[PDB]
Amino acid sequence: EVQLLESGPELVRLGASVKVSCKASGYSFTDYNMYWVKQSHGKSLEWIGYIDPYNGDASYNQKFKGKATLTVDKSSSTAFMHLNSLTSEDSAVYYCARTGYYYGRSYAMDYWGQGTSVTVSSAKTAAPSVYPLAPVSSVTLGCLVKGYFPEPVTLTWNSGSLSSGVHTFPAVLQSDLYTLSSSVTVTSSTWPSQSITCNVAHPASSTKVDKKIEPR
Amino acid sequence: DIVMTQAAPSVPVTPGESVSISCRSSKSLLHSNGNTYLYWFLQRPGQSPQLLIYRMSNLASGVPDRFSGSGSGTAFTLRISKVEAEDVGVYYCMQHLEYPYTFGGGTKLDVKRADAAPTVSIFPPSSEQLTSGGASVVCFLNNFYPKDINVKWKIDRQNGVLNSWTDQDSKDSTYSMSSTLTLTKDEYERHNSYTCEATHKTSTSPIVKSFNRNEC
Repeated sequence: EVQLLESGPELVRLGASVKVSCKASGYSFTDYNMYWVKQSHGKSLEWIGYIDPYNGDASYNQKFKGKATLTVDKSSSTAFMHLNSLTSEDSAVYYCARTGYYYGRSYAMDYWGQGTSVTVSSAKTAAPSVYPLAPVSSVTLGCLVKGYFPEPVTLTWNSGSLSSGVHTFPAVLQSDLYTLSSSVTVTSSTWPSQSITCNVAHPASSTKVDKKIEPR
Repeated sequence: DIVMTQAAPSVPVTPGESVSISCRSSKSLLHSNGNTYLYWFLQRPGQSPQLLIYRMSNLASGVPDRFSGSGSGTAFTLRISKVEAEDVGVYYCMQHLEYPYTFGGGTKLDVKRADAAPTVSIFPPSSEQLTSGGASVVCFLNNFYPKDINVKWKIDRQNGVLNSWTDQDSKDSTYSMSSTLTLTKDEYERHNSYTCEATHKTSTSPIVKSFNRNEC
């Protein structure tokens, strides 16, 4: 199975630069061109350019000419994308993706990495404050992750064991700060007869905390 | 630049029936070598894009037989026969003929399941949040269909509301929304009742979930 593993999320100051990486496995890295794609928050897709890991020649999109630079490391089977002088319009998700080539024909972007979210902002990393959401047949519980920056944050309930009946909602901004929300639904005979907490981890601020849902 | 156009932004489809996603290009994608360099990609919710069809009519590895690709030189069609619940996502077309490579706007596929009423649960602000000032009133509306639904906040109708939707679920084809009334400790403790009115197509009168500040 072909695997493309990309760099983690990044927070970059305005005007600064970032270098995202894409480590390939499951095939000979130098045999195929690595494409790069920008996806904006409106989920629209743009082709940035590609790099031939062998000779190292790279073709670029005219719009991203001068902003993107593609390189490669054969010793670690990794493609890299450098983006300089970043602005708010550069805040997006960037994908790398292999393009197959067999017997004279091409297979464009046949396998994609998980993507790398880039955030361009002057704001500083703020730690989240998590709050247990207790209620006032089946009872729903909640966990509120409010006031953190930047994305992302991981959320589980019983250390990942309780996965079914969970709705973890996308983060939304409010005055330059993210708010995350999640709700778990279980039978009335399970709570509060059985304990259930909330595992929230914010790596950018290095914060991992647990909040048991307590009755009011 | 070649401009790819997908006119329909969304197509409502009941499971078991066929769908056609259209894509037109500003120029013929027919190459002298006989192939047509049109590409279909799929992006499932929360996932990376995946190759669906390469060069107009060829299915990528593992792609269900239900999918097929056709077209002339300008007009192209992705026929998805017998839609399943896991076909939900955005379908993009892409031309691979000329530089720079360009993508369509994308067509969101929504599965038309049986209408489901929202399960509403309201949650008073946690004690931990009131201690540090500020009070968030959280309201969940889970597993409903269609997506169209209005959420109203009656205190004694105000603003400062932060809404968030999940994508259509891959399994049960439903939607979920998390509405959060963000208030201050001084504004919260000044008023008493807090209701979460929800108006949906599957509803006589709206669904109401409420509480009062000093009752429990």
